[PDB]
Amino acid sequence: AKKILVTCALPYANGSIHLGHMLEHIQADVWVRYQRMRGHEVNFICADDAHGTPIMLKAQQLGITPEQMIGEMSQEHQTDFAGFNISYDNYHSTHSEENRQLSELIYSRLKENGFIKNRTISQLYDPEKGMFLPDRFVKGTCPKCKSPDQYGDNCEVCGATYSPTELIEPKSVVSGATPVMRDSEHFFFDLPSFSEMLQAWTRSGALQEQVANKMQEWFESGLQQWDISRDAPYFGFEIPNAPGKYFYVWLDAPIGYMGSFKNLCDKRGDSVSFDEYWKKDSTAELYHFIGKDIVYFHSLFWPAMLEGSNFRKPSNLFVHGYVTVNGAKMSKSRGTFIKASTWLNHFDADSLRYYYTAKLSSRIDDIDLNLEDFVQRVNADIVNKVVNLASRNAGFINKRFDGVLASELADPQLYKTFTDAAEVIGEAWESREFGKAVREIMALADLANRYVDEQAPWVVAKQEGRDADLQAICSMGINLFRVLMTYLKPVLPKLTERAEAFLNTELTWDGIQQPLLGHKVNPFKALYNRIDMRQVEALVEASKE
Amino acid sequence: AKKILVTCALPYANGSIHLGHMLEHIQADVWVRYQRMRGHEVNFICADDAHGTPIMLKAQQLGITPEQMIGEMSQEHQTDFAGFNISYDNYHSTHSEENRQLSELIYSRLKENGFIKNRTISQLYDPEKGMFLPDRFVKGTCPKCKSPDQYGDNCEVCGATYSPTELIEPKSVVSGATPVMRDSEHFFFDLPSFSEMLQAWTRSGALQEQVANKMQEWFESGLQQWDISRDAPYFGFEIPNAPGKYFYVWLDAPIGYMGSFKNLCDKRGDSVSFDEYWKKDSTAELYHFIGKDIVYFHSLFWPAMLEGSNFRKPSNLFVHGYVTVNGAKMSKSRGTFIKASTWLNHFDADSLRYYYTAKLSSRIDDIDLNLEDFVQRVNADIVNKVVNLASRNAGFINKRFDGVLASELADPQLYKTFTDAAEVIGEAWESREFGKAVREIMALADLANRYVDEQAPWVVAKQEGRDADLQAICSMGINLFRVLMTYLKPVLPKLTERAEAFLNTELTWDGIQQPLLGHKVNPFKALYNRIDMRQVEALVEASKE
Ligand code: MET
Ligand code: MET
Ligand SMILES: [Zn+2]
Ligand SMILES: [Zn+2]
Repeated sequence: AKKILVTCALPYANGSIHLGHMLEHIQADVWVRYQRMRGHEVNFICADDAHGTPIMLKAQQLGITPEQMIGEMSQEHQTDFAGFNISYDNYHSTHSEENRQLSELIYSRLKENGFIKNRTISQLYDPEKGMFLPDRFVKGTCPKCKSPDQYGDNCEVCGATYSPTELIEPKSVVSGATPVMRDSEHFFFDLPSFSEMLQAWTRSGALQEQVANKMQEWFESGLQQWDISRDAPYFGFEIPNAPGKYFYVWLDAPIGYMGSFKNLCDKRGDSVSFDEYWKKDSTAELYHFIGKDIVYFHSLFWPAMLEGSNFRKPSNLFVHGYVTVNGAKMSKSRGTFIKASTWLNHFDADSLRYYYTAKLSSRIDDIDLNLEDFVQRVNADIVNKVVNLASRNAGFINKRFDGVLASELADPQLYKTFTDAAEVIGEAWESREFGKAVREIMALADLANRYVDEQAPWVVAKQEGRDADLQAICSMGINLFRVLMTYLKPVLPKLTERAEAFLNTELTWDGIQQPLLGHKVNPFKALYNRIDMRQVEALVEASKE
Repeated sequence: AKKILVTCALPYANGSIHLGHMLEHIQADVWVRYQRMRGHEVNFICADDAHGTPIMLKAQQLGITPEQMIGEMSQEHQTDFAGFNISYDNYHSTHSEENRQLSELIYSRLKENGFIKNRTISQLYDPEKGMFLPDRFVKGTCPKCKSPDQYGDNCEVCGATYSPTELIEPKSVVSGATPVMRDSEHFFFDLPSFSEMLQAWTRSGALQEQVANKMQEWFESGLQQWDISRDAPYFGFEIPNAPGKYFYVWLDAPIGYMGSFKNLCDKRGDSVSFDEYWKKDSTAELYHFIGKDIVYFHSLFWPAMLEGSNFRKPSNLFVHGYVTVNGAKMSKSRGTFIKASTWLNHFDADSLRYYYTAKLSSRIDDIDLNLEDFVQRVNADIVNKVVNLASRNAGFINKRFDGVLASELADPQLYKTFTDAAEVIGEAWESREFGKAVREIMALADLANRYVDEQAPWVVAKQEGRDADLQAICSMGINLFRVLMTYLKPVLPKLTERAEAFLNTELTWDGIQQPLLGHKVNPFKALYNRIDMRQVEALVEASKE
């Protein structure tokens, strides 16, 4: 029924995808896949965030154009996300003509509407390289404890914090020259002019309660004008009419969501859907899945930019917490800082997808990848509860009954119990209460396994003229599997494909109301194998390096 | 992909085909034709129901063998159905060796399995003719109001109902002798032994909800043993080992479905498909299209007979309501009791096929042939919405562009809108929501006609060096027609043939994904003409007689 546009945050082009990213893209993909199952028109959009000083400097160090470097990271990123079956409809780039034209448009509209201010500021500058320095590119000795080689606004030996202008004997991280303070004109977005609009939006009840609470802290501290320009030398979009000035990365980044959607419409030759989704009167829904470190940009600057440039604002923001491994922030030294590519050398995508999904909820809370629990959970739930219903029953059907399932359900009441749960489960996928959905699905799997145990096919199989009873029991367990794999289809796309090939049918949400009767099933290899702690040790060792 | 066996009810051999029959055979044929379009192996089976007392007596009155009479009605019936392009794979007879052998088989299996009981009953008998009389062949004076010449169990002057044994001064309709009560041994099928099986089948959710509800009324009233024998003199199959006893027509009639399929396999030299479709372990589907007056036989007696004789049961029953003309039951006196042969003297088959299809749905509801609406609908939808797309555009292509269609689509987006609707439309044909399918198809036809109107070919045609624009517009309307005629191909077989000859291509469901480009089309007579109320008055007058 509805038209929905969903995004994940745009990953920086200067680093590889890691499990932190993966939590977000998996969360979003499960939700998107469920929405497609319910018949909605869904557009899942992402892109690399490819601008900024860090990127410019990285390319220079490497001796290649920033364009070449971002082109390489974009392919690396898309290869990893494809390996996790993240079902984007379009994956584009913030460094694109669509994003350029939209950034220029929104800025001009903001400026014509009075929201752009000019003010001179003073910042540390490298006279040798000939560039202003962001804080992280200034180093020197801490003014408090006199420890040398400290970077930016804080000291990693005494913990003091200070403006980098307080550093003793400051040095440019780029060239080693001594930086000096230099004036520069900057352009500022007048966020404060949207305060009332944003406060109303905050109290709507749409946003998560935790996000709303955070926003009240930000209004209390006081909204400020936002510096949205950077001087040359920069890798980004040049500001119209302002030679040597560029849009700050964060101004163009969220416009990249629009740019990626415009690109998809344009490649499809679709001249109507861009305005249908982004004009102020849209009836389409717009959702952004993001992490808690970037909520300020998506909940205050972004909606204000859209309002101020006559576009619709987000229908909701869906925020998730950080990932932890073994309970702690990811650690390079313990080998728990794991890239997405490295993960796929050791385990399949489905396992991590399942694990994260079993833990996620509609709140913001850190999600822990406990590696010991990961093995125990995947083996218990996937191999032993869900896939077991197929693996314990298929052999008999294929060997004794020519792959044909019985003509009637052995236990129609039990089947109805399973199809009756569809409403609560789909409501849980829809409300992002993933943990709740998995708990309902696994309680059904426990009932189906109890059913099989109470019928004892391993006993019926060796007894007298009980061929009919065997076929009935085994068909019954295979239909329960059909239903469970339907509920899990958003979570486990490749196991789902294997189950559809076995069952000789695509799984649709409504399809569970018609059990498979007098139906041929195919033989199969092994639908899902067990994993073990040896594999996890290998993963951790590979990541240590 | 699948193997599907479809039937319509077997028409009695003692009456000509009328519009009531035609509603059913058209419904079924549209569904069958759609299933063939999707690549399934389909077997559409029917036959005449040729046994029973009414038939025996009719033949006697006529002075010809019952075999001669049924042979004549069979040809009349097949001629009418062929005139409506009802695409049977086989049209056989209940009076056939295949049906005899199968009836004898099923009865013996039922009897060996304990389902056949013997009981003596008493019935009115004609001592002069020497035959038991069914209720309709007894006449006399109503015991309540004393009105003479009343037939059977009810009085057409005071409305009373009674057993014909209550009639005053009873007379045989056959000879005029006074009937007397006489005993006779009869054979009974033990329906009640299948009650639990039938209740489970009822609650499966397969059957239409309205049918399920009706079945609960029947279980509530209580299933009874079914008298399946008739004494001699009879026109039917004699019961093995029971001289002078015959199977009741209704016992052998549905076995006729099997007999017709066996006949088709045997004529094809196919020794495997009979068992592949009728054995208990079949993976083929079996569907019976029937009317609501015969649901008791198809939903209770039939599946019980098949179970009891070790054959598979129906996959589903598809039930339709009655036909009405001008809102009322068909009336001989108003000339609304219309034979199929008479219809074809006045109108083509396609028109009635379209009209019924636009009204049908997946429920049981009477279908009204409103004659005024019939004219208005066929002219509006067939002539003016669908055929118009071809008739308004072909002339230009043939006269100015040598019958050649443009090398590209003028409006690729609009075309994609049409090919994107294929899923919902095919789902509507498949679910028997015919009315919904036609509504989607006509909404597309409205869009295609709007397209042509917005391009105004009648204006472009008279202007400057706009030959290219004209060819583009006209080719575009002809491709939209291609797509619409594809969706309607199950409904309008002869218009479809005319459209394929014009387009120089067979229409296939997948074929719409490749528009006709740089392609030669042929000239045409007139694809479909308008009809008018004068024709309907003629039809009504002819039927009055
Ligand atoms: C428009 S979302 C940009 C997100 C940013 N690249 C980061 O990874 O935090
Ligand atoms: C096996 S269906 C028989 C139908 C019956 N001849 C009637 O027309 O009602
Ligand atoms: Zn310090
Ligand atoms: Zn009376």
